[PDB]
Amino acid sequence: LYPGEVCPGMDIRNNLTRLHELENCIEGHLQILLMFKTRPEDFRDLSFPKLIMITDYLLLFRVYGLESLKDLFPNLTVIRGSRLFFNYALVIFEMVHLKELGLYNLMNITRGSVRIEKNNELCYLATIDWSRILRCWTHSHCQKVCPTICKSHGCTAEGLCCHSECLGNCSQPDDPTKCVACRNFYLDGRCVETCPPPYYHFQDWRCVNFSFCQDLHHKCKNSRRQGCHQYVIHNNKCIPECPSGYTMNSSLCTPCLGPCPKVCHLLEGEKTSVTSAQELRGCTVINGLIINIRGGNNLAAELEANLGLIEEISGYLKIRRSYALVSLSFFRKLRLIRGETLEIGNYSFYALDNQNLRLWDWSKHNLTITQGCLSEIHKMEEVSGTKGRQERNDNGDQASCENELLKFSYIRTSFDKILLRWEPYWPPDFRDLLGFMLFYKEAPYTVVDIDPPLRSNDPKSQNHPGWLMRGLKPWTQYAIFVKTLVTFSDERRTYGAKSDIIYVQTDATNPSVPLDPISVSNSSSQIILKWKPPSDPNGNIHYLVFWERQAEDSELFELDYCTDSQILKELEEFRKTFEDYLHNVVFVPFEKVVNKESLVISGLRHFTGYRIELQACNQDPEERCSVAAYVSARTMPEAKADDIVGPVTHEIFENNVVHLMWQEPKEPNGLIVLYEVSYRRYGDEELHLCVSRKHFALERGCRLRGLSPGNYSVRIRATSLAGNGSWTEPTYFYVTD
Amino acid sequence: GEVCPGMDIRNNLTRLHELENCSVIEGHLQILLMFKTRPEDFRDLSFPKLIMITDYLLLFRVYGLESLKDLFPNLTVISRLFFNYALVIFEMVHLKELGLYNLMNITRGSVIEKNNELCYLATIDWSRILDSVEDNYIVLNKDDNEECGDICPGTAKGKTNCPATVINGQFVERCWTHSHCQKVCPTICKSHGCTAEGLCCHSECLGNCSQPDDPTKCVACRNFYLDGRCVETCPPPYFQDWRCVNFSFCQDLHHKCKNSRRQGCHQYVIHNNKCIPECPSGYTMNSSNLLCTPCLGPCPKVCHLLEGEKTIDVTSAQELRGCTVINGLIINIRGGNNLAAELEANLGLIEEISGYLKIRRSYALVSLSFFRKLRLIRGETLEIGNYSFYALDNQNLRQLWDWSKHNLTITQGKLFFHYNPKLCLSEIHKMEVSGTKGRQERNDIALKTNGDQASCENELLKFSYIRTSFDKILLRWEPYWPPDFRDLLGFMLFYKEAPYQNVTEFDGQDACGSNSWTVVDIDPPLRSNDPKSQNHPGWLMRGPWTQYAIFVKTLVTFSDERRTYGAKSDIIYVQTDATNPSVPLDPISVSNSSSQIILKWKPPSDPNGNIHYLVFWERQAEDSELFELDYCTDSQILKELEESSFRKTFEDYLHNVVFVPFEKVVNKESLVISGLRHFTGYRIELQACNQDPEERCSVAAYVSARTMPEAKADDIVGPVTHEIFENNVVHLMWQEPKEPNGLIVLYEVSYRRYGDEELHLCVSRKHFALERGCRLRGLSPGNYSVRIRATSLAGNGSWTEPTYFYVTD
Amino acid sequence: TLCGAELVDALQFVCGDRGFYFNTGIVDECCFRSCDLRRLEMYCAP
Amino acid sequence: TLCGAELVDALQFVCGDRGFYFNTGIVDECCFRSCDLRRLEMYCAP
Amino acid sequence: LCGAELVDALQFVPQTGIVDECCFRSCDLRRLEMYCAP
Amino acid sequence: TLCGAELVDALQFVCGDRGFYFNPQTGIVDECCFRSCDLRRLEMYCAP
Repeated sequence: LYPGEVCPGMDIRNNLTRLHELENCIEGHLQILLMFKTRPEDFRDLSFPKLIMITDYLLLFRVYGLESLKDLFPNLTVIRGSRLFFNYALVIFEMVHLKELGLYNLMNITRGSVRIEKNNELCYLATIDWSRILRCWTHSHCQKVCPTICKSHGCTAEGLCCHSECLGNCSQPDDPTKCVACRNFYLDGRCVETCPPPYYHFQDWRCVNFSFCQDLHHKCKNSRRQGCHQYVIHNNKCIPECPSGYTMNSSLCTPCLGPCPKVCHLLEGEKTSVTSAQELRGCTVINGLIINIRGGNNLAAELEANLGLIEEISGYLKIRRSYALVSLSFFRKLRLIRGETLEIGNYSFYALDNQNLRLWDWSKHNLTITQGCLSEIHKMEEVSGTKGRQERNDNGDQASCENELLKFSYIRTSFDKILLRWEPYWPPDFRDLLGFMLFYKEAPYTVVDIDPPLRSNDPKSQNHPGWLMRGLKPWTQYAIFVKTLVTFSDERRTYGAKSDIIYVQTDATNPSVPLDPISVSNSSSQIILKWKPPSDPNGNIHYLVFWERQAEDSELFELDYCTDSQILKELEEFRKTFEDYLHNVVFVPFEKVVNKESLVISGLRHFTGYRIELQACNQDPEERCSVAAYVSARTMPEAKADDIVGPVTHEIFENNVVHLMWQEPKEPNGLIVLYEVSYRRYGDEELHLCVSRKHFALERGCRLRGLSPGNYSVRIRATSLAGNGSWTEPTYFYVTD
Repeated sequence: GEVCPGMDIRNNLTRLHELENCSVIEGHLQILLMFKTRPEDFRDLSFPKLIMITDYLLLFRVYGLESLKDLFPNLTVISRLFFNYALVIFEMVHLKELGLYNLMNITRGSVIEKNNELCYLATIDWSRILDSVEDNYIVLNKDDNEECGDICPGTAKGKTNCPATVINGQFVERCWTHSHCQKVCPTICKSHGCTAEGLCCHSECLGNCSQPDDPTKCVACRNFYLDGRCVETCPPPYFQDWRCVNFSFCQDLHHKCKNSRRQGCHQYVIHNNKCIPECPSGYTMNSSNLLCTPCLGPCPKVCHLLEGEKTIDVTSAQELRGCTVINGLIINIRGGNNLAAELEANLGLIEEISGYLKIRRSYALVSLSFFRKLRLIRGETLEIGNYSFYALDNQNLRQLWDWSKHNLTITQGKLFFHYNPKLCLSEIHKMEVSGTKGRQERNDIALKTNGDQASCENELLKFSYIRTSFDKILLRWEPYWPPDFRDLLGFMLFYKEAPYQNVTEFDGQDACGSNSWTVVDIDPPLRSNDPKSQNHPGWLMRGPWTQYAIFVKTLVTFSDERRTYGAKSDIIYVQTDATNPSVPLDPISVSNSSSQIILKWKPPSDPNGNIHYLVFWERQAEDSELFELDYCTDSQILKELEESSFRKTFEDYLHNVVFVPFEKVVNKESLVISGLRHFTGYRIELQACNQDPEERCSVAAYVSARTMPEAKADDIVGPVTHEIFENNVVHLMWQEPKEPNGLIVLYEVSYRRYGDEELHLCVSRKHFALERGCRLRGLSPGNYSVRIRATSLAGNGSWTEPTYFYVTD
Repeated sequence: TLCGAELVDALQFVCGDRGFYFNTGIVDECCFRSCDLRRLEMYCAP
Repeated sequence: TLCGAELVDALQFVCGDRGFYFNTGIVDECCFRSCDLRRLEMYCAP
Repeated sequence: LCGAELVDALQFVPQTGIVDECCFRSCDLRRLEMYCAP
Repeated sequence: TLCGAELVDALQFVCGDRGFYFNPQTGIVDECCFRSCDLRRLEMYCAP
């Protein structure tokens, strides 16, 4: 349930005078800024227990005095993050006094991230985990990591999972009404999946009938000086603005007759935050674009959901310092840059110092330019067409390069090395060959430079150039190709040759030991051995397990207890100008488990140790099984093993002598070490005696001497490694005066 | 003999016969393309007349020939070089040995490529025949892969018939063709040993000779040679070098080409007592006696190149050498070797370049100022893009023309600075005095790729405090905050042990992690708002009398619109204070007389620096038992800079979203200590004391020595007193030696009856003391003669006078 | 120039009890170029 | 079209016992662009 | 003399209040100045 | 005793498709020029 009232987001700086507005209530974010001229005293008489759900982000910055947010937000549950703060939905910074979090009822972050840093007072950072949210909170609170059986719905104190439409927590489990937070959407008194028609969707969390947005629309119509938003209904969703292809009759988003792309004339005409990609998400005409995504984080994918709808940019595109980029394919729907503005040097496209940009797959791309490896430069030069209309003045690994399809006369791959041979493409003057460069890297989904082989005349055998690639995982597929290097000529075009990329998967090898095995004795005769599918086996993949009985310790049977060198090398090779210049002068029990990681080993004794060998096997005629790992386990002991059957026999002699004989347990808990004999006189206290195995063997029982006259009762208990057996039947006897 | 002008020889052998009659070549000698001729054609032809090569000697792809032993058995010495080498023997098929044993000196030039059978290549020590081996480089050949049985003469018989020399840490015998051997060994009587037969060679005469003192007996000559013997300078009456030739000799040389028209010979002239091929700059000829003279016609020496561009990969320069003007230049020298001393030796005379300068892929040289009096690049011909200067792929430059004094002018053209990884951008901004800042266009620089590994830091830090009082040093310096206080990401302290003040920025570096430099990184210090006190960052050494050197660098992440340049501190030398010495290095004391002990020791190198030695001597007491015993990576740098920029941008973002008795000896390690007993032991303590106001000694080394005894000091003087009793008891008493050798331990008493044999008895010290002498019992009646000898620890004494005693019957 | 953690102190010196006004970048006028007193005091609440 | 030593390996095949002519060079002629038998005949002694 | 030089540097610039810090983090001279200034 | 080229040819003949890894003279060429060679060592001289 939602037991409270909504409030649009706010920021508060001055003192602790305005924060009291949050006693009763968010449609947004809460910012607590510049709280520098107060003391811990003002914060300590304030709380906000009603807050149960906030949408976008939560920020506290430059707040002096507060020791912790414990008792600030004692009931808040989840942040969705329809908007985000620089990839982040939660930022608290420069807290000279915040010592711990106190956000124990926190459950989920739907989108974005969290940024907490630079607090000379904050602690408890290592005891909180962000995997569950997008271990403890304080010295008074602990993380409520709900089990995966509850997924994202939430769990209760007894462990019962929340309702499917419940998210994170629930005032009563399995009740969409009693949800603390809805999984997807909310109706007036019940969390719901997808907003029954009448209540269209609202900020991906609410179901609202016409009244909500309608009111909002009237507020916007009556507002001529505030940047509110005119929400419209379409696709059963009330949305801040209709997407491209739909228009307004001012009487629901209706499809447009003529093409109506959605233009975005951003201010200042030049813009460099996933927040920014979040505004321009859904644009089609950027009426004015940069890429400075730093950090190296994989973000363009999310930007793919933002820039997958753009069509034409009315200004230059620059990919500058884009240390994080991987491609430019995310301009899937961009069509043609508008010749509206350029850059210095007329670089309407300006690439610079990228760091992981593995461009479009132009086998299908038809992107067009209006104004403004070399392989791809030539691909753009002909295919995209930066030729003719523009003059000239238009260094790294990989970089798919160009030349002319070639081939490979021989490929070999068995375990980790690949033999590659090919026809030598001798250029029109095969002295042009500086040397072949073989290219190869890992292809789950590396150069070498080869001096040109000593050419022999005739079409006879030449010992064709080739190389051995030295690096593969024994199961991973790899991509390999060759592109040559021919010396450029003054009046003779010579690009050389390139080979088509070939994919090669080397054959599997023997596997390796499985990961994280446990040998937990689930029963007195069963042991569950578990493991994990290892990543080391380097090959395809059952698992093979043996178990062997282990004898007990012998000592227990008798113990008594009673960088320039590279350029030097590439420049020295005298071998290319000395000869060339002088040419100008000379011529003037076991089990295998398939696709599973658990095995219930049976046929085991109650208190006998087992040494278990385990390995992996990638096939079932000769075993290539993996390395053997040996663990030790012990099954659960049984109390009936050490029990003694029948009473205890005894003989009496007149000289205060009692001989005692009893039956040894037939199948004890491994081995019995001693026996305990307890005797108590009639009306007196108890006395105990220990009889070891050696003592029992030598005395043929037990001898009691010095017994006082009168009645006595005796019992016997046997002691084993696991513990002690059941006491024998009491036996009465008499000692003569 | 005749001075035959230079010549070239090809597939046929008949033309070679022209070399029989001439003893000197007025130019260059080439033998090439000897394709389908056989060894029988060459082994029957010899040219011992030829003595001189002035320009270059070369053999290439000659088939059938085996060596130059018979071809030039008397080619003695090799002006216009071939490439870099006087003997260029390239791509030989059947040749095996060099054979130019008489070829002794090539002061200008050097000497083997792709000869699959030519061996005995690196066995010749070229340091003397040629000036600088820095130009010499042996490459792929037969001897490139070691498969030769290099057996030198006499080595089979075990006789050192030929000299042996040491290079690169290995000392081995050297020989030319296993029948003859080296012609370059002693220089100024360095190695020699035998040379011709058994004697060294003096300085003026070069390698090999029959007698050092006599220049005539010296076959070779180092500097000059009169007709008969070497001379320290060529006398007035009487060559291109190493020799002296009369005035008419040069007159005949000049007249030879005056009357003969050959393309390749040279009008040899005289100047400065020398028979130089051509007159120097500003000098002309007017026939007469053919002496080069100046005139009021001052004209520069101009090289008129046929090829257009003398593409410089050392004879390119040499053909350019002597020219104060070049009427046509590109430099592509590699290897990393400093041949530049040669280059200025040749190009230093260049004062004008009609064409343009291009410097591509250059790796060998290190500085550009070797164009000492360039002063002009006319640039009549230019590169594509109209570049009067062109620099590209320049992977070893460090310094351009130091414009502090240079006043170069460019007639026309532009400049080209691309991929200048080790070039300082300050130098590029320094060329803009040249007058090249304005003119028509401006295409001179490639910004980003200039200064990649090296750079040009502008700001110096005023180093403040240093403390080296012990085996550790504290360093305190000024703290520097850039305009953005974040922009300084630390301090790159650089230091390395510098024995001498010749330290520069790099001092070499190894890719295997064996870098000479020592580098540490200091995080920037905390700061306060008030500039009154700044916690100056410091550092401390990890472990002294050697000299140490320190120079500080910063670390700043660059920004597009920021002027960030980092900071630097100069190299500074500091040394520690005094440390404790080490023990005298393994001393030993041996008694050099009955009353002296000589001690010797060594200077311990554990302490290094200014060095007295203290020598204590103390007696050792004698053994007690002797008195009682009975004797009878950029991959992470790009990361770190990226996250640093990211942190600064995030913080400024958050702000933009939040706002609006002893003896001592000095330096000598031997001593004699006197006044000692004959047979006692003295323990000597050695203290090496590296300081002399309170002298600081080290721990001590304990040695000892026992003086030699004197056996005759144990002799007993006088006879032995004797008494006789009626019970056949004879008592004997003697005298203890005054100065026994250590301690007397026993006496030997020998007695013999008249006409009978001898008998001996031992009386120990205990026996002597107990009996107060020696008593003999049971002696038979008659006359007896007895003598007594003393014995000490050192040895035995001498017998006393005989004593006669009678026993009554 | 004042850059970074100076500003939080710097602005307080010009803002004080008045707080800070709300409802190019600031670091640009403060870090990139020299910032006088006027721009600092403008950011405070009037 | 030849390389290095192979260039003279066939050039002598081009030349033979004819000898070699003696007394934008061959680098521009037989190194970058294709070199055919007719032009190698010119270097051979006529 | 290792500990000797250690103490030397300390004073110029040994209990559990600084041994734990020296074990947890690396060496710094600002460390030796800030734990001697008071 | 065998020369370098002959030794490489023999090891290639023994190996087949394993290629050749010449072994820098301290390797197989030194031992062959001094002692004998067998088929139980070439596993280290094969082309990787």
